[PDB]
Amino acid sequence: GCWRELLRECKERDFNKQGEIPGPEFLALVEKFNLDISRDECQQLLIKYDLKNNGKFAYCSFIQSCVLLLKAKETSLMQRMKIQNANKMKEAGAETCSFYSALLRIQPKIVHCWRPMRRTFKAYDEGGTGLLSVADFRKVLRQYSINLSEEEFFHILEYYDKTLSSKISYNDFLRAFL
Amino acid sequence: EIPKDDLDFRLAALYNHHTGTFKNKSEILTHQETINIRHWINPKKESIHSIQGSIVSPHTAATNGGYSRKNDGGFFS
Amino acid sequence: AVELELEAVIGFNGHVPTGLKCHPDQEHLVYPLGCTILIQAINTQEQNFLHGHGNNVSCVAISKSGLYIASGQVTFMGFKADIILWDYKKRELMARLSLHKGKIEALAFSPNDMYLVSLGGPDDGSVVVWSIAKREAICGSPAAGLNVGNATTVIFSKCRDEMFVTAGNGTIRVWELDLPNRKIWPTECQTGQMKRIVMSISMANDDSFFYLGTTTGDILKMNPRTKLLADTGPAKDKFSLGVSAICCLKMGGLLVGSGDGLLVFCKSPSYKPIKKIQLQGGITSITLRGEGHQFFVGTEESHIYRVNFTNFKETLITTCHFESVEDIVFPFGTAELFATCAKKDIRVWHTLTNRELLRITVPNMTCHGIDFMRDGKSIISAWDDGRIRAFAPETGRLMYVINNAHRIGVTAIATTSDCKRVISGGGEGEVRVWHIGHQTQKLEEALKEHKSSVSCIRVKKSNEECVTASTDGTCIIWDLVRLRRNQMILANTLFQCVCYHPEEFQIITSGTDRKIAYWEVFDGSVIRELDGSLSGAVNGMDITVEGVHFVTGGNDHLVKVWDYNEGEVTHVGVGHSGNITRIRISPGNQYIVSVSADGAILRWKYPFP
Repeated sequence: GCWRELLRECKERDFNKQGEIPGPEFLALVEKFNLDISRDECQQLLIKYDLKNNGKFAYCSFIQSCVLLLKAKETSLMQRMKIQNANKMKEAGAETCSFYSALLRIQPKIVHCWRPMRRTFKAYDEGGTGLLSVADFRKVLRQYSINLSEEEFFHILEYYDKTLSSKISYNDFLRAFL
Repeated sequence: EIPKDDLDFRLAALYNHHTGTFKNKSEILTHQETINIRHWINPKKESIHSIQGSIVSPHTAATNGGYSRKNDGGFFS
Repeated sequence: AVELELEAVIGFNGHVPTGLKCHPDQEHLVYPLGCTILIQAINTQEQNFLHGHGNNVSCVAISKSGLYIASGQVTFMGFKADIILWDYKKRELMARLSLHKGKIEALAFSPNDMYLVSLGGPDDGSVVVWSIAKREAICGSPAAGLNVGNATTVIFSKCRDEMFVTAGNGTIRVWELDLPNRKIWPTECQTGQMKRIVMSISMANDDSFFYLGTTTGDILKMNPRTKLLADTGPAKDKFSLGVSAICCLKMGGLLVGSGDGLLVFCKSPSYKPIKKIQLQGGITSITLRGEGHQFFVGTEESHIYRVNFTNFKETLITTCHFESVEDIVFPFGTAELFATCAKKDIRVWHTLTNRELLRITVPNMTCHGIDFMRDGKSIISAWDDGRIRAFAPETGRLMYVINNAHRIGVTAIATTSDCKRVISGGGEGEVRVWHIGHQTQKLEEALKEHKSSVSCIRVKKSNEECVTASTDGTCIIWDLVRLRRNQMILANTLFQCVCYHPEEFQIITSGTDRKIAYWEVFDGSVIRELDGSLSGAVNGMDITVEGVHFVTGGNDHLVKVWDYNEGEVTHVGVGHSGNITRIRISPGNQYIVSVSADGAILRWKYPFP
């Protein structure tokens, strides 16, 4: 609910891009945005989640678990769902921190325009399958002002195309937004 | 550019009268108006083995003392 | 003696086989240099180049774990070429392994580290097998079959004990290591009739097949299990020069790079150019960044490319020379441009973003020195063919040529402020002043004192005198209203560079005795003798406008800011051990730029003395 605030007031004190920030610089600054706090939560959420054996805490993984789905639990029955054509991806993944950062930067745009975006995914070389080419994927993304750099596209494509097959599922990409 | 109807029909019309089979009036008179690092390379591509000049010495520059010996001595170039 | 920041380094040595690598957590790039190993990230920060080897590097290798980096160096005939292990968490020397004579052609790691293999020696061809757990030598043998020839490279399979050396002249051998017997077992691969010379090597991921990049232009697929030829490469439209960079992918495809710039994505059973792009220079290294979506290209001339795998769009990210560079010359007034010269190339660089704006080429030649004019109308250059050539500052058009300037190549050069007189000195010893007109270029007088090649010539702000230095040990003060000599400067040092002190009352010299010496303009007497390096020599000199800051470039890795009045050093050169031949300072007192005897240029930051 305060994800833009915890990102804007964490990338400024980030010294160099991938470099995370140490413990109290997180614990004291969750009080800056008045997050609900408890020491029992703090101990595990700091020490257990320091996945490089350092004092810095990975912001991207935590807020990735906070806002971006990437793992559905089907949310019980009698609950309407949104993306309907997924599970056509042959278990790919690298999950770098820069992948999560690129996902978070693209996040506010896709949720605004995904009802017309999915249909231009469809009308551009589908037939009924559910797989588009990489170049057509880039062309469809640019037509809705989602512009991806070379590093951003590398980290995007390393998760949705492991076999270098030049085909990318668009529903499974759109599933980790809604 | 056309002060006369004849120049309107001529010149600026793209209708070829030899390869135009059975066009109508509206398509004869269709008009044209309706429609990082820089490198310089020497051309003569010469050799290191085509240099004009002196014959270089087998001995070093500061050591031509025991070999130079212009008949009755004397340092060379 | 504080250490000021090195802003950037521009060099790259693409002359070594498979020199450019990428280490597998996907942010850094490892490519060698003249003496060190450079590490470059996405952001333009140079992360602590690795000092060692005491001489030029020859080959590089890296571990799949990303924890160990290997490198090999060249040494004299009949001496030891030491392999230095490196770590990455704390980038320091880990071990010195010295069991080779001459050079080290190739190194390779096992998939889970431990073992190290070192094929080295074009004269003493042998292979020893190391360990990195304990840093001793296990076993070895002459790893080149008699009556065949030499061997070039090595590579490792996924079994920790099967390595395979590359046919320098027709000896393809797949090896096997026996731990308890302390032996290695050679097995020749039986080829029917094709005797090929192969320089580049590759191995598939699941050890099914390995490929060879041969001289003739074909790619030989081979099976390590049966040790027999599997497939033969393309028969029509063979690759032009010898394939020097071959890499494989997760699928059966392979990235093959030729020696004329042909990076080709190809196939296994019948090799065809599915997608190819043309690059400048012969491709020498191909390494996959993380899994294949982007990768890196090394060329013979120092270019580094980044081309995506989808539809093959390349991006040139780094340019440099490929030989010894000398005589950087700054334009007057502005400081955001500077010019360079080396073998076959004269290039003008942007100094803020460290990029190249233009290059001019006279092939198969080397430029001894360059100079500008007062306003940027031409770049006079002193080539080795006895010619002096002048190019336009952009588009490089040849303005004129002086045909037989000297009996050997022109070594030094100068420029007067009135854009009328050019002073040049040849390898014969002649100092020649030249008249430059609008239509004709003449020779007023050749001045004749020196008995050796002229190192450097510098003139005063009033275009009236000049000092010419030579390697015979004389520096001559000429005049310009008349063309005559005033006084001699005799010393026991082969002079390399001279510099006028502002207010024109003192003259400083240098050479290969490591003694910066002050002299008077008249009477030629000594005043003081300083210390240059205590080990090497002194080669690069410059003094700024204000006259108290003064820069010395030695034969070692050190650039030294010196106080003019005292002898005080502000040591900054923790950089590159290539021989710093010439040096220069910014006109606006912002930067110190130096050159090296390898393809390197270093740019430092200005302190105040």
